[PDB]
Amino acid sequence: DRLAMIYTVGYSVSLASLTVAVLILAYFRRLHCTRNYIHMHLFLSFMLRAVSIFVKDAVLAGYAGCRVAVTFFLYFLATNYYWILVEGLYLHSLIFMAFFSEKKYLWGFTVFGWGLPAVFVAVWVSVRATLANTGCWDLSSGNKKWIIQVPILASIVLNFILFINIVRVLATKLRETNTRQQYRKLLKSTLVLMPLFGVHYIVFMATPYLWQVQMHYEMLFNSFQGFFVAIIYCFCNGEVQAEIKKSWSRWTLAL
Amino acid sequence: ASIAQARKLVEQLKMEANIDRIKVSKAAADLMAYCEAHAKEDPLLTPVPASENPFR
Amino acid sequence: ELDQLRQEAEQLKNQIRDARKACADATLSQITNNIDPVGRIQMRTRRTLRGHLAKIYAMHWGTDSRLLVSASQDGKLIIWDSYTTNKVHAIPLRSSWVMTCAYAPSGNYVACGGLDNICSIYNLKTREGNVRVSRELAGHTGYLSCCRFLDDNQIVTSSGDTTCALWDIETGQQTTTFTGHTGDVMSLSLAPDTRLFVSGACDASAKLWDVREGMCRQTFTGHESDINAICFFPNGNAFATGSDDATCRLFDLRADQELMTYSHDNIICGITSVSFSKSGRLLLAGYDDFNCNVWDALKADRAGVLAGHDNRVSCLGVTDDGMAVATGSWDSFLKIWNGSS
Amino acid sequence: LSAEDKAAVERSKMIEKQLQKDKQVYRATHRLLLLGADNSGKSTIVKQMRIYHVTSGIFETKFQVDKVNFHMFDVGAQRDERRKWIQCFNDVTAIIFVVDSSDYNRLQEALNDFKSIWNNRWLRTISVILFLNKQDLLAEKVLAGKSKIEDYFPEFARYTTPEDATPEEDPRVTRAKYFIRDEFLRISTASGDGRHYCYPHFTCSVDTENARRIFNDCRDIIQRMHLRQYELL
Amino acid sequence: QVQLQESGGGLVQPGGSLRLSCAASGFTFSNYKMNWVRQAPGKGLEWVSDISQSGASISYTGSVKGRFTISRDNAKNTLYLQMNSLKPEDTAVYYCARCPAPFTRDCFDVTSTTYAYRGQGTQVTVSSH
Ligand SMILES: Cc1cc(N2C(=O)NC(=O)C2(C)C)cc(C)c1CCS(=O)(=O)N1CCC2(CC1)N=C(c1ccc(OC(F)(F)F)cc1)NC2=O
Repeated sequence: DRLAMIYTVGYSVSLASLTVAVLILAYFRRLHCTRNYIHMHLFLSFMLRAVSIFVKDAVLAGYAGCRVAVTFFLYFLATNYYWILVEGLYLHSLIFMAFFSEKKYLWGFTVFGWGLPAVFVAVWVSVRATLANTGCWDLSSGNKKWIIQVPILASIVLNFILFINIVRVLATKLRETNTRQQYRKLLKSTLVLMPLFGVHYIVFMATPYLWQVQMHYEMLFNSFQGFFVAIIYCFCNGEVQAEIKKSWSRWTLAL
Repeated sequence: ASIAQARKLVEQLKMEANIDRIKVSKAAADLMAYCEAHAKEDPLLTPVPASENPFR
Repeated sequence: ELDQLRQEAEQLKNQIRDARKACADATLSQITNNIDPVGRIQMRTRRTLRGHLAKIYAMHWGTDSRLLVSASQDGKLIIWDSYTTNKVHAIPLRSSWVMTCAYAPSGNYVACGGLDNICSIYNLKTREGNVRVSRELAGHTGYLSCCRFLDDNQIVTSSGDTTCALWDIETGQQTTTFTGHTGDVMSLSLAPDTRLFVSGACDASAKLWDVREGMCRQTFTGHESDINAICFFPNGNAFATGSDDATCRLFDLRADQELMTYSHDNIICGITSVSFSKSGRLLLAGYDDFNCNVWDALKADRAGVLAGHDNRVSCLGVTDDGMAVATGSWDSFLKIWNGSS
Repeated sequence: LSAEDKAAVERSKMIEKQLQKDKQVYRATHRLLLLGADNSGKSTIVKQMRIYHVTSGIFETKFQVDKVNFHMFDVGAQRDERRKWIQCFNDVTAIIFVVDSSDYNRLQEALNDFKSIWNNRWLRTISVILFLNKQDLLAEKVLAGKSKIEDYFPEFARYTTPEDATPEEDPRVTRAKYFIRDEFLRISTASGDGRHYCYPHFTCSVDTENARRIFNDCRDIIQRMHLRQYELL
Repeated sequence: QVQLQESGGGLVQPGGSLRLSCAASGFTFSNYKMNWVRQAPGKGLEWVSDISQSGASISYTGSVKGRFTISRDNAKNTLYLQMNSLKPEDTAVYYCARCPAPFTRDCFDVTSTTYAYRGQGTQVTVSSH
């Protein structure tokens, strides 16, 4: 009863937060950059994942609608982690080399992030249709579910490695530049950049191998993932806040 | 050197001290009349309709 | 030896100050009190010229009030068609550190210069269609800050070596040199009659120069900091000055003293550019707080604020007919502002 | 009408294509500003590092290290006053400052020059690469000892060599040579925030690694500026 | 017109004390940071000390550290410089210089050969007699 209401209200508030975040990151021309483009791509991926989960739970016998809903849900779940990995790789590339090609690298990252999960999902769909093609695809057909899970685990591992590397280089930079303030800044940086979604995925995946509370926690986390992302990565952004303040000041001065 | 520079400065100040001068009220009126004469010819002062505006 | 000369100079300065004070019959505020205020003025960005790489340090309008030339620090001189936003030319500069640019009244020539001390003139009207360096001028030790065109054959140049020089296109030699300043000369404006021009330097003073004679006419004081930008009021009988003290002063060639001070307590940023409108009622001045304020030349009131720029504005110019104003800044964007009835 | 508009559109497209082509070239090169007094050996480090190659007023020097374009500009025939043209160099990657540490008379003038640059409103986001040239001359002056630092810097008597110092050499030269480094560090951090930092280096008249230090410092500045955009640092 | 008129100086026995003042006019004294510079005979201009707009930030050069005291009077729009226990190397022309721009902590061309915002200076001489 209350669980379904909490689920739907959390997913609605997450969708609204992601939509408004996309609106801020696309309307303002001063916030136009490759970093902002990848942020917008991540926000759109989260939006698409939320929309896919609504479609799936609304339209839970092997009809084409349920199969396409499951396909969309798998694709939009993979794209979130792949775009997180893309953002990590872009930041690592920015740190580790001065030379860059904005348009070429942005297009390559976008193509990779939107195609590799797409390729894996298409392969999974082809395998499912060729081998079993029975009922809806909600049930896992043994090892066939590893077509999508393994790339997600690889992306999570790579993102964790990149996070450790950037934490190390940030600590080195803080030590070189020379404290309570330095420790606080490092702690804030690692807390912001610490990947909890990945480890949550691994623990949630392994848990079947306390069930009610685990399922409730998983549902709440999946519902509020978008809300947390929008709150900590767009509403707490310094550039977004500065642009909003400048626009508000200009509007007040206009009248 | 320094003496020559000071002499040149004195000459410049003396040449700038022998000029016809008009009252500041007349100087202000000369600009006020010019501003009020071309008031209707200024597109910035008086907005120009978009029909003949070349910045539509 | 120097004591007598210093005493004579002090006496002459005191006499000049006394003469200026005696001529002060009244002030501009008292005579302009009984006039209709300009009121709020709304400016909207009609065109946004983008494409410059580095910060823009100078821009100039053409005679036709349609083609404008913009100079930026990436070494590119781009001529913009303000009506259709199209770029008609992109002249690459030999030195990227440019500080000024000028458009000839005929439109066939464009000049630029900067820290290279070289005034480069480009022949836009060529048969092959490719812009090439017509000639180069090398006679100024200080950095070139400003340059203006008298005609197709004569060019007036301001340098940072406390000197101003007038050149000719045919031979590329200094016809006359103006040596009366003690600080870097930043900007100069030619009066509409083209007979004389005024300039301001980094000594809190401005000098009026005669082109043909080659000697200074009058000097002006009152500013508390270096003069950054100067413009001539349409009637050619007055000019306005801006400095780093967040204050704009208006000077008259006949009164030989300041007319009205445009300043605000809130404003603490210096001036970078200044220009007048067609009628002269609207005074537009640049600022370092990322916006331009429209100043009433008579009532000394802020008619409007041009807050459409991210970085500080360095140049601004008004068309010959006053149709539109273009304000360049350090954000590598050019904004065209106009009102609506 | 239509033909003229089409021709203008085509010309604008060609100009935009040229600008896009020349955007990568402009972004690849890192602009640098070289500053220093007459006693400082700016010309020595200009000629020594010129081996890395790919009236006038401002000189341009181009050198390539690790396949990265580096353009530095040295002001020549210009007036002593520099409060106006120094604002043109706000977009440079870094400012190279050369200091004569073997004079004890112009050292205060170099300190005042550092104060003006560090506290400049427009030169607030630019890191300063400090080049303490003529350290060979500082060493020989210390041993003979006719000229001391106490008469010029009374606080040098109470100064102590920092623990973090790594001498490469009697204790006298490293104590004084690091004392000048401590003076420059304290001035930079007296009022400057985390927007920019000062990188001090030890420079001689025969060293050939000056280009490497500039490349390393410029890479650090770019990395820190990227982190600042990400708000991580 | 911005001008500065230094007053004081003269012949003072070594190890003595003298006080000289800087008069200012034509600008807001409080809004502009003021510096003190020195030009020894046969040597270029050198910096001595500076005072902030409100006097909170005060600094001296090492050569005269702990020897001179600078006082700023905004109401009287004059700058004070008190000296005591002089040395034979301190005889020079003391020039009163003003920073080019207000509300800024950076002053570039204060120690310039042809600076515009500086006074005519007063000669100070110390020698045994
Ligand atoms: C780097 C970057 C920087 C910026 N910023 C910018 O530009 N200006 C700025 O201020 C910031 C915001 C720094 C913006 C973005 C989008 C990114 C990429 C962000 S991400 O894609 O790499 N990703 C990292 C992995 C990730 C999700 C987001 N986070 C969490 C997470 C962990 C704990 C949480 O709770 C609490 F925090 F512990 F409390 C909450 C979430 N779990 C994950 O898996």
